[PDB]
Amino acid sequence: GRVRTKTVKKAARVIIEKYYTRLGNDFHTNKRVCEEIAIIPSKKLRNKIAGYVTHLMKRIQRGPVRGISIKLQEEERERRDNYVPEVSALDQEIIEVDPDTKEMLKLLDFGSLSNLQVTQPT
Amino acid sequence: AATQSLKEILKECVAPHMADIGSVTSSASGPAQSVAKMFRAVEEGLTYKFHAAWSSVLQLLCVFFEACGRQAHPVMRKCLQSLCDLRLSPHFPHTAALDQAVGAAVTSMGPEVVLQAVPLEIDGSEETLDFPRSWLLPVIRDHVQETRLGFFTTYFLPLANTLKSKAMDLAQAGSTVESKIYDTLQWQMWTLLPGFCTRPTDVAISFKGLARTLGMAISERPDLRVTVCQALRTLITKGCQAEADRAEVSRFAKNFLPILFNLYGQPVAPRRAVLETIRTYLTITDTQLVNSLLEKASEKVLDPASSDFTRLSVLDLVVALAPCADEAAISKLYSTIRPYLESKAHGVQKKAYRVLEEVCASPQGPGALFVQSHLEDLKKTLLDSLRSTSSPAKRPRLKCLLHIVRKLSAEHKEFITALIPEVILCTKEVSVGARKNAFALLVEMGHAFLRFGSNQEEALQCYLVLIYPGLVGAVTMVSCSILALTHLLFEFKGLMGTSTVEQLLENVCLLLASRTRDVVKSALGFIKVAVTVMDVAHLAKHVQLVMEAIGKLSDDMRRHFRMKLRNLFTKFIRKFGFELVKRLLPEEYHRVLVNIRKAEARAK
Amino acid sequence: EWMPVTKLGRLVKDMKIKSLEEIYLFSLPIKESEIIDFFLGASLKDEVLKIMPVQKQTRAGQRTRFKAFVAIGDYNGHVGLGVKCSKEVATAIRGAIILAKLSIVPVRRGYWGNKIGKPHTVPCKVTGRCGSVLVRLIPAPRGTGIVSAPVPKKLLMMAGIDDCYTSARGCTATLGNFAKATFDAISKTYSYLTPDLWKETVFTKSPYQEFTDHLVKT
RNA sequence: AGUGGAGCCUGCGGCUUAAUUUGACUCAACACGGGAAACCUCACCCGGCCCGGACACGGACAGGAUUGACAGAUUGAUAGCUCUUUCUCGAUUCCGUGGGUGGUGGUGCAUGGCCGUUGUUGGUGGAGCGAUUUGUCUGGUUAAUUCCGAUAACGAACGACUCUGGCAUGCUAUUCUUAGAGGGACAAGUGGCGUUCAGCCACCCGAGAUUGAGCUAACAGGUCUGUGAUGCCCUUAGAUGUCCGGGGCUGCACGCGCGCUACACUGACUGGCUCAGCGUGUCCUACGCCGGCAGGCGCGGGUAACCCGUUGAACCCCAUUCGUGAUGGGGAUCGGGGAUUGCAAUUAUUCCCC
Repeated sequence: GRVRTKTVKKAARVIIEKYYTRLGNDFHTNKRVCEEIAIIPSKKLRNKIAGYVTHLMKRIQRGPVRGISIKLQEEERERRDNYVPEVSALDQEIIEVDPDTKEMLKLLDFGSLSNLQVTQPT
Repeated sequence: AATQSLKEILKECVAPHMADIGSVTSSASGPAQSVAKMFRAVEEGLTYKFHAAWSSVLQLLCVFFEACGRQAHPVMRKCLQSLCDLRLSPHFPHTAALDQAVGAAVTSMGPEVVLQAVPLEIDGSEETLDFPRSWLLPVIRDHVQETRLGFFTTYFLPLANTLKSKAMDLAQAGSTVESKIYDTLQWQMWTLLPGFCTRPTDVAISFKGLARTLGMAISERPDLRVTVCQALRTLITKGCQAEADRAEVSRFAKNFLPILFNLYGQPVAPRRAVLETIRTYLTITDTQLVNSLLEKASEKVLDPASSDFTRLSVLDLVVALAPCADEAAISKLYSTIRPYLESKAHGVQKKAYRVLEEVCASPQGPGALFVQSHLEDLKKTLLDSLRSTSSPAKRPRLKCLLHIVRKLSAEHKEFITALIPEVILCTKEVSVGARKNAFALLVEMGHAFLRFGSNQEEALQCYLVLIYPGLVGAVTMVSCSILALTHLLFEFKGLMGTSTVEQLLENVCLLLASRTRDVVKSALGFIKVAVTVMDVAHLAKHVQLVMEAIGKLSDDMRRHFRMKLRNLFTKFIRKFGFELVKRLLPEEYHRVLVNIRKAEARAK
Repeated sequence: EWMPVTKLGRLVKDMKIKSLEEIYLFSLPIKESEIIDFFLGASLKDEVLKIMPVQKQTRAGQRTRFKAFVAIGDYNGHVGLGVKCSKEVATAIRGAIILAKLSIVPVRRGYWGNKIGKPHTVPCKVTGRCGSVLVRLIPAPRGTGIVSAPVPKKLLMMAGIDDCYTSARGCTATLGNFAKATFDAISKTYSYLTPDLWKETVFTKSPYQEFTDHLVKT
């Protein structure tokens, strides 16, 4: 007969653990998304992983919906990883600058800066 | 013991008497009140005090539900609520048993009253994301068989529609986790329909409310389509028992056929599920619409302004339409298809041979009348198209020959003796399906020659001497003939006559001297089949010859075919003495021989 | 069957790297012995310099082990030196052979007088030092042979040095220090700069930068 | 609770003996050799019959070499392995002389046969010329290099293998020939059987749902008696020679130790009372008779949850006598009888009664 190998199983396990959202019911869309997610050099075991993720998502979809719910922090860790504010924190209106730093900027031809404020050491 | 006993009373003592007792309520008087006492006791036996017999208790509730649900429904809602409450435990080891018990209750009941007992809390807009009763949808999917379809309409259409709308609304809203969960939930809700289509009781009145809905769901909802197709298929397979139901299905078939044809013929999709649905849905429709669609499909095929993909799709539709037509349409389709058997395109020839297989597949009906009407022309055409048959087209064609050998008359020996070498060459064809068909077809000629004479053994001897010269020619066709004899030795075991088999075995040893690996492998398979099949008392006369023949084979073919020789030595050592084979083999094989002993030592 | 792990091993397994000197050109670490067995192969000869037993002191007691000093050499070209201690003498020998293959270095051969024919001796007098042992190699005229103690004689014959004068200093009685010192000197043959190598070096592409399109595939 | 103190018994030393057969000496020496030895079981002792190789040489034998043997007389033994009786047996020979000549020899060395599966320290990396070190650890935890974690260390031990074909009117110098690359097949889909999860079957589509190449050898996994014209030492100095009769293994001043019975009044004697379980049996016994009692006789069951056997147990309980002393406690050691076991009980086998 035929039996699945351990490498395809563990790679498919990592793939379902990471990006459950992108996978779908059709087989070749699973194949192409698995192709573009990770680095797999050879075609055959990539197709094996595609078949195995298709099988396990058919198995998971039949399973009562709660496994899918507990996959909630993955996206928050992702949205946190890629969070930016609306206004840049480096875009400050007035920045305090040492007199020696001001001399360095004057000697380096940026003497016409407008956002600078020279604070003398008191 | 107590569980088996209580199950025996529930199965034999109370189960046949549901019709006499009738429905029980909380205010029963006679034996119905005793059935209420039955359920009260078996529900009281579910509490925390037991906590170890829960497998047995849940089995008892399961058999109680499947015995008495339909007429004990007003009282068991409290125990259904308790069973739903028990699954909310942190660590419940009896989840499968509880699911089986709730499924048995649903199977005896139907989803409506048990949803009145334990409601689904996925009704539209929820606050949290941890649905506590999400197992009810798999339970309903796996265990609804005998309820009404109108409940499915009036409950599962608007709520699933709102869940789909909410999922897509959240899909443009950025949240992609809740949308996926709601899409999975609504797809799970749409998988209940094959369960609802199992044995409906009002499908003569409720199918009118689902025809346009199922049409639009199979038209512009791809994610449901397979299940949708399965639903209709499931319905047919166990729902056209009555006549008004089948009349309603045909009355809506007159609308569903163009839609399914357009979905199958579109370019790119689950084409094979649509094809199976079309096949069954043509087997349950009136023949005049079959003739009209067959004429339209023949017009579409014969049109030269059609693409190759469109031509192949309409040929698949022709394949589906072929076994369900009348005699005139089948004859006209055969007359149109007959010149296509010599086409150089392998796909067109494959579809034509599939048409010929499908029209000959029906044992009764207009296909059988067409077969007895055109047997001579079919034989002449199939013998004429033998030379120019492509390699994939071998796979259906043999089956078509199968479908014309099973009802073949006595004066047809020339056709068989002309088809035989093609059948052997197909026993060594590339396709495994073609090989299976050729093996089954050789078996079919074996049965067909058991009807042309009074004595079976001489008829099989004639059948063998019709295939004996094939052991003489080219190397690949000699290996073909050895594989054919290897297959033939397995079913008609004693009917050849062992001595004749022995002669064949001796000839195999000569072909065991060949340099080619395929011939040696086929000889080893024949030797294995002969050791399995023919008697040890006649083996003992012929052990020495075959074991000497395998003894002086080579080094290379001994090393390559080590597992087949290992199995042959195992079978010989099991069937005879280890020591006789030990002396009469050459040196090196001794080592392999001794290994078999620990199998006989340590399989015990 | 050899399945390489390093990028260098994968390039050597294919027909991308033609000679071992390319690996010497870019000073790359050789981590697989099959590269040496691929390029030099049957030309390599190996002499066991010394097998000696030790009693390694463990908490169960003193257990006997064998330490092998093995010099391997492509004649007219390359040498390596390896030391391995193991339980069995054959295990120690094969480990020392592997370790000496990993440490194969090329040696420079020059001329004593006029430059007619193939180079035979060292180009200049070179010195290798290991643990108070000093080994000095002096160019010799053709036909003299290796005038040395037996251990550097073995290494210098395996180097393809036809003839050389030798001067050793220190505790020569310890064999490992002596072999490592003469190995150090015959490596310093290419560590040395002469007026021959005064022209500016044109820089070619490294094997990792030249066959990167092949290396992304595997 | 005792042991060590006492009587008896057993073990080891020692002492005796013809022999008191034997390995082990503070756990693993000490009721271990199933070893509770009257014949065997014995390894010991005292005596007595018997014969103990091939080859070479010299004799006898067919004018019997030698084998077999009934009765009787002998020695400690029914010794035709001697005499009276010498009757048969047809070469299957036995009488001396010899010889590093030895063979049913002893022991060592070398290597192989019978069975299958395919806390220690390495491997790689870092440090040191090297012995070495790191891994194998601050802390907490654990029986523990265990676990959490830190961390120049990371990993470990004690035909389901690898490659690969069918079809490309696609890219490359390209639909008919090329040879590089890119596709395509993944059990993908369907229906059943299935712990509803591993898997199995069949089928549609598809060129392909499996067509070809490569992989006796290794073992420390177990364990055991074959090959050498093998080395030595022995061979009427039998590597325990067979058999026969009788002894001994028990002998006893003494040390070191396991045990049983006791020194009594919380007890000894006599009568009555009432309760088990693990196990056994073709020798376990039921019943009746003769018996003071050990035991005999005639009868049945049980090859066994059936018959022994409701296992009818003893301590214990209730009454009688004794009354603080070598006592009626304690029973050794002796003197007589009787009965079984066994060829045989004298050096008491055992049991019973004064």
